[PDB]
Amino acid sequence: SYPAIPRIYAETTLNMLLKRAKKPRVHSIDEYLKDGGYQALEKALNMSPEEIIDWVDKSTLRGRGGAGFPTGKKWKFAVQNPGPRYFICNADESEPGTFKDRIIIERDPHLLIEGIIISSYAIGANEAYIYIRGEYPAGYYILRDAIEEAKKKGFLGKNILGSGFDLEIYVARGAGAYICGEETALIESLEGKRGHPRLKPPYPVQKGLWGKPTVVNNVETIANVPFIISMGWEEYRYIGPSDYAGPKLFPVSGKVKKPGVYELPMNTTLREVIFKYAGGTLGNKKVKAVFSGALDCFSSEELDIPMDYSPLGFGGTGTVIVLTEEDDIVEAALKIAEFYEHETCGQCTPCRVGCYEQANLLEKIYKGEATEQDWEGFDFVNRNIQPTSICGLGAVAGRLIRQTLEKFPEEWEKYR
Amino acid sequence: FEFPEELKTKLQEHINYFPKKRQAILLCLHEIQNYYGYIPPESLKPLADMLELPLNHVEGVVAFYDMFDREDKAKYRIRVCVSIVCHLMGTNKLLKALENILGIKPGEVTPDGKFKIVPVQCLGACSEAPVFMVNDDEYKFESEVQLNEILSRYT
Ligand SMILES: Cc1cc2nc3c(=O)[nH]c(=O)nc-3n(C[C@H](O)[C@H](O)[C@H](O)COP(=O)(O)O)c2cc1C
Ligand code: SF4
Ligand code: FES
Ligand SMILES: [Cl-]
Repeated sequence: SYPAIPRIYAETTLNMLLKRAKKPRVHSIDEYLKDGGYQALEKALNMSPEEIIDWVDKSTLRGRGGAGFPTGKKWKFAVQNPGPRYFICNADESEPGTFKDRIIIERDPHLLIEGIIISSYAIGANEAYIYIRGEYPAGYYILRDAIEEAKKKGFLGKNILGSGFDLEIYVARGAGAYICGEETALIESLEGKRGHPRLKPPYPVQKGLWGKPTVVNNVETIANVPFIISMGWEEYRYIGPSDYAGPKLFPVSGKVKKPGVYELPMNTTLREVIFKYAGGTLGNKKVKAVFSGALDCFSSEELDIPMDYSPLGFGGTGTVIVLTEEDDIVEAALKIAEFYEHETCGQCTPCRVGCYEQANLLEKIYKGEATEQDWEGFDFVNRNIQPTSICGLGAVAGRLIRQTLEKFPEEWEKYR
Repeated sequence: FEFPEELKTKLQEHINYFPKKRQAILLCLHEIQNYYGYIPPESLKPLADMLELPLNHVEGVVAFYDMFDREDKAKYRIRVCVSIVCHLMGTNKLLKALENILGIKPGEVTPDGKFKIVPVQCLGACSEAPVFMVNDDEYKFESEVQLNEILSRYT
């Protein structure tokens, strides 16, 4: 028995990452094995770790954690440095609108576990971690139970499948900070310290956990590894057809008729995600904006963009927060502002004060209590959160809000 | 201060779980809050010595992580998401209903110390907005009726 989980709707056109995760229940190792699970692990253990990195590199799999870094290339970087090496699965997923990772964790943990084992073997890591956010307690317990199932079947522990390879997966819990999703802050949290990002360079692939070469990969990125090895790198790049390979999970939320997680190829357009898959909008109202999590804002004139990592593509984590006619852009920008105010770790001054002033000035703007100075200050603050920032939060904390000021000036003008 | 056998055993399990003792801090602090309904300030010293860390290191951790509450004691923590999707889908309706049922606002604890409304950022269940947690349990808010029914499972 596990704690209560919300019944997140999940749908797929590819039947890969959501082959079992499309059903809202914990799939045991027996159900995973019945579907041909752990066959990729068996195949991978008969290959050299180098061959596996090459297949992952050749597959063209890119990180699913926002940054879109080629996974194969990242692994190649870590193996160029002596061991011991560490593999970390990033299950921190705390960006607003993002809920794609938990449905893999809670429904098909063995898909993730196998991916972790193959990836750890590929980089020579004998010690792996799953850093799961504290607000996913059920996911935590599900993963612990699934790790015990894997050991009992010989997929984890000592001399895995008679290959001689030893692996331990430790499940760590976060405790309420979005910043712990940032790969260096995550490592600090794992070392038992406050989730304060460290200045880069050094990079985790050379100096990570205990200053050792560490590979941090997102849950969804890891879930793609069993498919790459099972199908082969070739089959994997052919699925789309798009220049950005593999299945992709799209957490769709907001004023859509059917919010949920949609497994679609990245050639799918933003309009298709909303109208063809999510079932359009409530009352068939016009989509005014789409927030790519708390990162970007797309207007109704940008609906025909692809959901890939191309320069004109959707990008990010494929997070779709739909805003209709009835939704106030300033009120929305305030919720984004409030999110960065609450999540800045406070290490960098322009980020610490910038995120705070952006939210506080936006609240005054929204409440009709802002002076001409509060307006002029809001513009200044929004443009000056980035300076001296040592992590990605500071660089993007004003990005979405700047996009609304640029794409929806009529809406802001009402308040001015 | 003395930790009970039941909690000490669980704390020790966490400490021996990871390769290094200090890595178990968050899991130990989650377990302390689960037992007491808060992080008692007196419990920070025996925990510090259990991980082989300075007391100020542990204090810094409790203060940094949002889920750990060093001030208020509550048997059940109602974490109500105040982020964009839940706000757009009905955070204030859920907050109104909780106020009508419990007679408390966010950051307040019921006089009997049973429930505490905790405003939190995105719970990662945005398709099910408005979202709320009652300790480890997570639900979608539908109405005051549906809420009163859910909240009656907690005694
Ligand atoms: C503030 C911040 C929060 C982040 N949160 C997450 C997160 O919750 N999950 C995630 O996997 N990546 C997150 N990232 C990105 C990680 O730093 C990192 O790029 C990623 O885990 C690498 O895995 P990938 O190559 O598989 O995408 C975050 C980055 C920043 C700047
Ligand atoms: S940019 Fe912001 S979140 Fe990142 S380390 Fe600096 S203060 Fe912390
Ligand atoms: S916005 Fe509330 S659960 Fe994500
Ligand atoms: Cl389906």
